[PDB]
Amino acid sequence: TADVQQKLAELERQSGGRLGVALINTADNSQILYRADERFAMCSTSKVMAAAAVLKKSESEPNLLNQRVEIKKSDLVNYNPIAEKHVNGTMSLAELSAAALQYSDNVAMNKLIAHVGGPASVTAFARQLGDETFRLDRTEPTLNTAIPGDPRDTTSPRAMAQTLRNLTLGKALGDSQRAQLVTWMKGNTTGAASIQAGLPASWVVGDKTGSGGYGTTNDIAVIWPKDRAPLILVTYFTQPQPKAESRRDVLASAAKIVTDGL
Ligand SMILES: [Cl-]
Repeated sequence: TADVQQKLAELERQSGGRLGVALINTADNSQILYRADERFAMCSTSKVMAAAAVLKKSESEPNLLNQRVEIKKSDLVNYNPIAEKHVNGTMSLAELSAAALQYSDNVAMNKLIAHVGGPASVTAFARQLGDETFRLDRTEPTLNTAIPGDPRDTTSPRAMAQTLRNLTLGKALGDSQRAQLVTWMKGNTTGAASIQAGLPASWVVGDKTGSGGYGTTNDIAVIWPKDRAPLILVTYFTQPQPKAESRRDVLASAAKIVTDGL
């Protein structure tokens, strides 16, 4: 509706930043879009693509998720909540995937990136899926700079919604792999203040947040409303000031606006 568009515009104005929304409603194959073709820095929302690349690789290397990866002091970056516990030991690729997806661990992301061949390989995987918008240019932590006008490490809300739909509800991944992705995302610990905060308590959510420079605050989610077909929602947000603070509440408000009435 022009109603929903007006509400999103007013939220954006009040926030002072730039808001991007894409909702796919699988009940009726409809969408709600707001700046959905503009680019936004993905920040840690890109961890979904990296984990999915490893899951895809595992379809042809069935013991891949059990492969051990050394964690060293030299691997530590800016945010290592899980990896810091494993320094001087190994983690499996499954553990790294879970740590990336559920704790936003940046070492874990770097190991997933490295495993599959680097940012250009993650990007090539996206292309193979039919996502011609996504670009992963850098590793952690530099992929979070989120400078306005910089296309590095960006995607659009429309592209990311379509890709997340494919990964979680479609056929990008084999059934075992898809189920594993969904279970990981449903176990996320970082998203309660973001999309989830704008949805009824009873709804089931798998999500991946991101945050970075310029107050960039993101979330991408698969949502199972009570007795309804699932939704896919991307809410990307970024601000004019380099040191702007996080605005998870804007994501919650956008989620509430676009799901009101469902
Ligand atoms: Cl509620």
